[PDB]
Amino acid sequence: AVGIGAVFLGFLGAAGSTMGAASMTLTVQARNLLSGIVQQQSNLLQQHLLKLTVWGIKQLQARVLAVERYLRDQQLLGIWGCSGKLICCTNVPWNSSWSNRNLSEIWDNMTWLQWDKEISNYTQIIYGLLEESQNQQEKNEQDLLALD
Amino acid sequence: AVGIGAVFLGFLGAAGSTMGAASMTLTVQARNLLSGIVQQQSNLLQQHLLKLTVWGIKQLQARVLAVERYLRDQQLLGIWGCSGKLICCTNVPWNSSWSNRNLSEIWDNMTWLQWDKEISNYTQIIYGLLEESQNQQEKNEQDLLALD
Amino acid sequence: DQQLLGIWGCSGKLICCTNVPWNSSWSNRNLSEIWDNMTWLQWDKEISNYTQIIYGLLEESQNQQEKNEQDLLALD
Amino acid sequence: SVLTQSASVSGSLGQSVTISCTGPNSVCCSHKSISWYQWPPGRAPTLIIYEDNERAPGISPRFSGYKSYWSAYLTISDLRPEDETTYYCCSYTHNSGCVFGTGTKVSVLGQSKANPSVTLFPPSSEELQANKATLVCLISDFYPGAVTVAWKADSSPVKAGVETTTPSKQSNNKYAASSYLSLTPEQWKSHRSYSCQVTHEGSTVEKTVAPTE
Amino acid sequence: ENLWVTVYYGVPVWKDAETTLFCASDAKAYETEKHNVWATHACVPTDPNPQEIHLENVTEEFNMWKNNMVEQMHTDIISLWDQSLKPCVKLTPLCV
Amino acid sequence: AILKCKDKKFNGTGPCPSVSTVQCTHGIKPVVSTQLLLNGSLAEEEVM
Amino acid sequence: EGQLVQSGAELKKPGASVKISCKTSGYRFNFYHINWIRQTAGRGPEWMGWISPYSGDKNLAPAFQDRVIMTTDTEVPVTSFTSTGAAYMEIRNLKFDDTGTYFCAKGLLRDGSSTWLPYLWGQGTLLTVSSASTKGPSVFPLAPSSKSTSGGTAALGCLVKDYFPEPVTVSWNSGALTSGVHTFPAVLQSSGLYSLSSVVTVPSSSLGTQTYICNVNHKPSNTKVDKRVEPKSCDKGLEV
Amino acid sequence: ETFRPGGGDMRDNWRSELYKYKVVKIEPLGVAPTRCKRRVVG
Ligand SMILES: *[C@@H]1O[C@H](CO)[C@@H](O[C@@H]2O[C@H](CO)[C@@H](O[C@@H]3O[C@H](CO[C@H]4O[C@H](CO[C@H]5O[C@H](CO)[C@@H](O)[C@H](O)[C@@H]5O)[C@@H](O)[C@H](O)[C@@H]4O)[C@@H](O)[C@H](O[C@H]4O[C@H](CO)[C@@H](O)[C@H](O)[C@@H]4O[C@H]4O[C@H](CO)[C@@H](O)[C@H](O)[C@@H]4O[C@H]4O[C@H](CO)[C@@H](O)[C@H](O)[C@@H]4O)[C@@H]3O)[C@H](O)[C@H]2NC(C)=O)[C@H](O)[C@H]1NC(C)=O
Ligand SMILES: *[C@@H]1O[C@H](CO)[C@@H](O[C@@H]2O[C@H](CO)[C@@H](O[C@@H]3O[C@H](CO[C@H]4O[C@H](CO[C@H]5O[C@H](CO)[C@@H](O)[C@H](O)[C@@H]5O)[C@@H](O)[C@H](O[C@H]5O[C@H](CO)[C@@H](O)[C@H](O)[C@@H]5O)[C@@H]4O)[C@@H](O)[C@H](O[C@H]4O[C@H](CO)[C@@H](O)[C@H](O)[C@@H]4O)[C@@H]3O)[C@H](O)[C@H]2NC(C)=O)[C@H](O)[C@H]1NC(C)=O
Ligand SMILES: *[C@@H]1O[C@H](CO)[C@@H](O[C@@H]2O[C@H](CO)[C@@H](O[C@@H]3O[C@H](CO)[C@@H](O)[C@H](O)[C@@H]3O)[C@H](O)[C@H]2NC(C)=O)[C@H](O)[C@H]1NC(C)=O
Ligand SMILES: *[C@@H]1O[C@H](CO)[C@@H](O[C@@H]2O[C@H](CO)[C@@H](O[C@@H]3O[C@H](CO)[C@@H](O)[C@H](O)[C@@H]3O)[C@H](O)[C@H]2NC(C)=O)[C@H](O)[C@H]1NC(C)=O
Ligand SMILES: *[C@@H]1O[C@H](CO)[C@@H](O[C@@H]2O[C@H](CO)[C@@H](O[C@@H]3O[C@H](CO)[C@@H](O)[C@H](O)[C@@H]3O)[C@H](O)[C@H]2NC(C)=O)[C@H](O)[C@H]1NC(C)=O
Ligand SMILES: *[C@@H]1O[C@H](CO)[C@@H](O[C@@H]2O[C@H](CO)[C@@H](O)[C@H](O)[C@H]2NC(C)=O)[C@H](O)[C@H]1NC(C)=O
Ligand SMILES: *[C@@H]1O[C@H](CO)[C@@H](O)[C@H](O)[C@H]1NC(C)=O
Repeated sequence: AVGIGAVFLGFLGAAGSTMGAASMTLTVQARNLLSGIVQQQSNLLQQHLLKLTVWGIKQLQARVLAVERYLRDQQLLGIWGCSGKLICCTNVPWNSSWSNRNLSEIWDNMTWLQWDKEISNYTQIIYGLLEESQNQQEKNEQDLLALD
Repeated sequence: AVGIGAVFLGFLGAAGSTMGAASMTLTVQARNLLSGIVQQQSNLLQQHLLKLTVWGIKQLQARVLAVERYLRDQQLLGIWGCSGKLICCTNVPWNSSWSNRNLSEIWDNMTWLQWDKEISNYTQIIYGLLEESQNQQEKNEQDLLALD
Repeated sequence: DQQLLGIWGCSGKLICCTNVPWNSSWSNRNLSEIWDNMTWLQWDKEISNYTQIIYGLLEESQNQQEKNEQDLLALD
Repeated sequence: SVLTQSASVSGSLGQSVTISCTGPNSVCCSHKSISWYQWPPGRAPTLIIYEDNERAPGISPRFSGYKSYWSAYLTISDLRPEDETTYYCCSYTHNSGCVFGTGTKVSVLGQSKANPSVTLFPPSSEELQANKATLVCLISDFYPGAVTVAWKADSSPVKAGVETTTPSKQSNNKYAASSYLSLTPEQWKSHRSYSCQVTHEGSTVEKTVAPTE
Repeated sequence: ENLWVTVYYGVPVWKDAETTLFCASDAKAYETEKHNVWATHACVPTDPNPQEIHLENVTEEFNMWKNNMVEQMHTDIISLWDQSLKPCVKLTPLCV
Repeated sequence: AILKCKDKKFNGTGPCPSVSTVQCTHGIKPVVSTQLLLNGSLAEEEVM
Repeated sequence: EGQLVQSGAELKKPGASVKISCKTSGYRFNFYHINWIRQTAGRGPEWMGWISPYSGDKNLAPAFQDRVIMTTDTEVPVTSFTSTGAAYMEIRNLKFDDTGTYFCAKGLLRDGSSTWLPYLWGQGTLLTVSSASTKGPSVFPLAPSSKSTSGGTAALGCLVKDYFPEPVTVSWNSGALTSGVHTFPAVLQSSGLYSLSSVVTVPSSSLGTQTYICNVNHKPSNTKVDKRVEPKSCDKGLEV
Repeated sequence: ETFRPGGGDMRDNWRSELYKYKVVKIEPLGVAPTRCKRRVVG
């Protein structure tokens, strides 16, 4: 209806804003990602026998896909050492053949969507060892160094 | 049958005990929360064709609701920085218009159920920024301070 | 499974060190004698019987009463 | 009992003195925790502090619990005379009862005075049908609530038959007590009129009933 | 004298829940005859021991009249009958 | 979780002082009966 | 915010034994212990012992170990957050050193030390023991008197003659007049009973639209007679 | 006053032995106030 301007800004409300602005609004995304219970109730908000109407089970397929792609996403975080923590710093340098531009030149200049588009091709290969050189051989260390 | 008194005390066995007592028995709850495999087996513990008896799929609806409400609960912990850790300390002060009473006056005096009842109304509003003022702007800090 | 890790303080971290000693009535052999000598399957087979009982308190003596501590010691 | 308290304590508006009290090694000094009570005589009590320094809710920060190794104290502050009556001390250990005290009453000066109120009731008609009488004439609305009061028929020494009470307090601020005079029938209209003299350190008021009327 | 508000996982706490429940019964092989009315072969077997544990000094409401598990427990019984019947023979050539 | 009540003189509704925790019902046999019940549970009490 | 109420406060002869009790209202009774105390004039406030309503763990005072034997009833729940449950405590002292007023009330956290605290107090029954037996109430009026003829206020009252064991409660119009109404404690005649006075102030113009009725009531002599205070005064000041 | 067995509905058959039982939700997470807090990282 008529626009009300009381709350700011909202889920993906920073998609049209640069990465620096949205980098601060990471949580108005993280809660809306998984929650398939706030919006769908275990029991409803008598002629029918059982509820295998296809409103029933293809709602049912949706709820798990809601979680599993989250659940495998957050496992990637469990691979890289960031489980309960939304941002994550990183040890292996960036050799910039994936992008030649600066630090200001992205957070102030572009947006998140406008950054994936360009390295969408280099995406899989990086995730190869943001754990291996970062975590696979981060903790044989404190294995071999808490050894004493 | 006749009561046997060998094990102590059990799942929610500290619900009738004060918060301090139950605060130590947080794990006899955390394992019984999700485990829908210990009690339900992937294959059973030949005339039938397939098992779409409604024992089959409304058992099936139950298992995911078992996880997703856990999974969204533990995401709230992932929002507040406590993923693998059951208790969690906290930075933003408590202004006590939500409850005027003391520290001893709850853990020794009341129980957990007997504490939610009174602030059940103030529940949603607090969860607004036990992350924002606690974690949303806890790590732009070490973003801006591991900057060097 | 990963909740068990959330019970023992290892959520995002694949290996995990541990505080309560191993009294070795579960296996009498050495440290080299397993990582260099046997394989993982070849280690579960022998303590598959002692499996449940250990998981009783790799949290209690390790984490259930690891953080009433920093409850009672971040108390100040 | 073994514990010993200060017999009396004093101050006024903006006060900060409290009852204190101690005893021997066996009682109330170190290992124990020790927790005391506002006790109006003839009324239930209300409880300031439950364990040394930190106090039960409802009662507010004017009252501070503190003490060292041989006694116990609880310096009240910013005091209005709603505080005026007894606090007794109390030592206990996880397996034992408490031990309560040997008599305290707060009393503070610097307050505005209050005019006493006296009222004589003659000995009514349905009374010497018994035949026994007693004149009573009771005082309220006065503090310091400590006063002496006399008897007299015909301004000439009478010397048999008067009681008068301990004062007991239930008003918001002020105080009362009671007094009266026992009988032998005629001796009285042997007189001409009466007296219930109320004497304060500030002023002396006297009422007189002419019982011919 | 400063107070923080800190969280805990696994507090003994509960709410009047509306949700769908399931059946568990120790399985009878019973290879002589087959096909029970309700249990059939789909109900899961009860665990060797179901654990019963006393909640001490706990007092909690109970109203068996707007209780829902009955409206469920007959919602079932009507239902699967109408699927224990459907595979069986249809008797309309008999209204002769 | 389900939960059971455990005082014998409990009547139809009210809070139960004696409570113990179950997750799965005791063995209920669905007897199809009208106006009477039988082969059911039996309280150690005087039928209130 | 829970109320606790004992019952009566009356007479007894040295030999026998009477028991007094004290029941919760508005909160749970069981997981909070029991206690009773005295504050006799001779020995001041004094504590005796507890037990637990749940299992029963007593710890009495050496002064009153060998005389006093007591039991308490069971739960009566009100709802998940409030209950009731009885608790009955018998005496046996045969000494008037104990003549005073008897409370019994409780209130605490319960998992720390300080593990008994009396907090939310009962009526305080008043244990009068006597060798003299019960003497019952009679009652006659107090003529109105002038309080301030400038302000137009008067004071009229009621009888409260000598009677044996106090207390003795007296309401007027049976409840609906509590503003300004004032009564005071009794005295002690040298032969051994009480007396006080009863007076309340009202506006002098209130004589023909309101009824004033004091009501005398001592329970152990089970007598209670109600009166009509005659509003016609004899005070010249009030007569103006 | 008179009266008579009715059996108007059957689920009274279910109230027969489903009256001990009552299902209930798990709300397993509670916030509560204590004095602990880990290092303010600033
Ligand atoms: C209150 O509580 C009371 C206490 O329990 C309840 O009392 C119960 O009442 C029910 C009836 O409502 C009884 O069920 C029936 O009991 C019959 C009597 O049992 C006697 O025999 C027992 C030993 O034999 C049984 O057990 C063996 C295994 O050990 C089994 O092989 C054998 O077949 C038989 O079942 C003995 O121990 C007892 O003490 C008794 O003396 C029993 O015969 C009934 O079995 C029938 O009926 C049922 C119901 O349909 C079928 O499911 C069975 O398969 C069986 O039917 C088959 O055999 C018939 C024999 O003639 C054939 O006519 C049928 O067509 C069928 O045969 C076909 O299928 C076979 C298998 O595929 C093939 O081999 C054939 O060739 C055919 O194709 C049944 O069990 C309870 O027993 C009784 N309780 C007790 C403890 O006894 C009371 O009911 C309760 N109240 C209420 C309201 O519920
Ligand atoms: C259901 O309801 C019940 C009650 O309604 C509830 O039980 C309460 O639980 C709390 C929590 O634990 C208890 O609080 C503790 O109580 C300890 C018991 O006090 C000791 O001392 C008693 C008195 O002894 C005196 O009297 C004897 C003569 O009788 C004399 O000779 C002695 O010298 C002494 O002066 C004694 O009776 C009592 O014995 C009972 O308890 C022991 C266990 O300790 C048991 O073995 C016995 O068989 C008997 O049942 C006991 O020995 C008290 O010590 C304790 O204080 C310690 O711990 C705190 C921390 O809590 C420390 O800070 C402190 O420094 C002490 O080290 C604490 O006060 C409470 O007493 C229970 N009973 C009540 C309230 O009546 C159940 O829990 C409820 N159900 C659930 C699920 O909670
Ligand atoms: C992301 O990575 C992919 C893979 O390297 C890049 O795709 C490639 O882009 C080049 C254009 O520079 C394409 O080359 C062209 O080939 C034709 C002959 O087929 C030639 O005539 C043209 O002159 C040109 O060289 C190449 O085909 C293409 N390959 C694939 C698999 O897509 C893409 O450019 C990268 N995107 C960004 C934004 O970096
Ligand atoms: C939890 O928070 C809610 C919301 O503030 C509280 O509910 C409110 O409680 C008050 C009672 O103090 C209700 O006010 C009443 O309104 C009527 C008129 O409708 C008035 O006549 C009464 O005198 C009284 O003022 C109010 O309606 C109610 N509002 C809602 C939405 O429930 C509740 O009290 C809080 N609970 C606790 C335990 O703190
Ligand atoms: C894992 O733990 C189980 C449980 O302790 C071990 O099983 C036990 O193994 C012994 C063999 O040393 C069996 O004892 C035998 O009993 C018969 C009589 O029944 C006796 O005649 C034999 O001489 C022998 O003593 C015992 O029955 C068996 N118990 C169970 C429940 O399996 C098992 O050996 C352990 N495995 C490893 C690799 O440590
Ligand atoms: C019928 O009722 C009896 C109890 O009255 C149930 O239990 C039986 O009790 C008798 C003695 O009272 C024993 O001799 C039997 O062995 C018991 N039987 C069983 C199976 O436990 C009996 O179960 C009831 N019959 C049913 C439920 O079919
Ligand atoms: C105890 O309760 C009162 C009630 O407001 C509170 O003021 C006091 O500070 C509490 N004690 C502590 C240590 O906070």
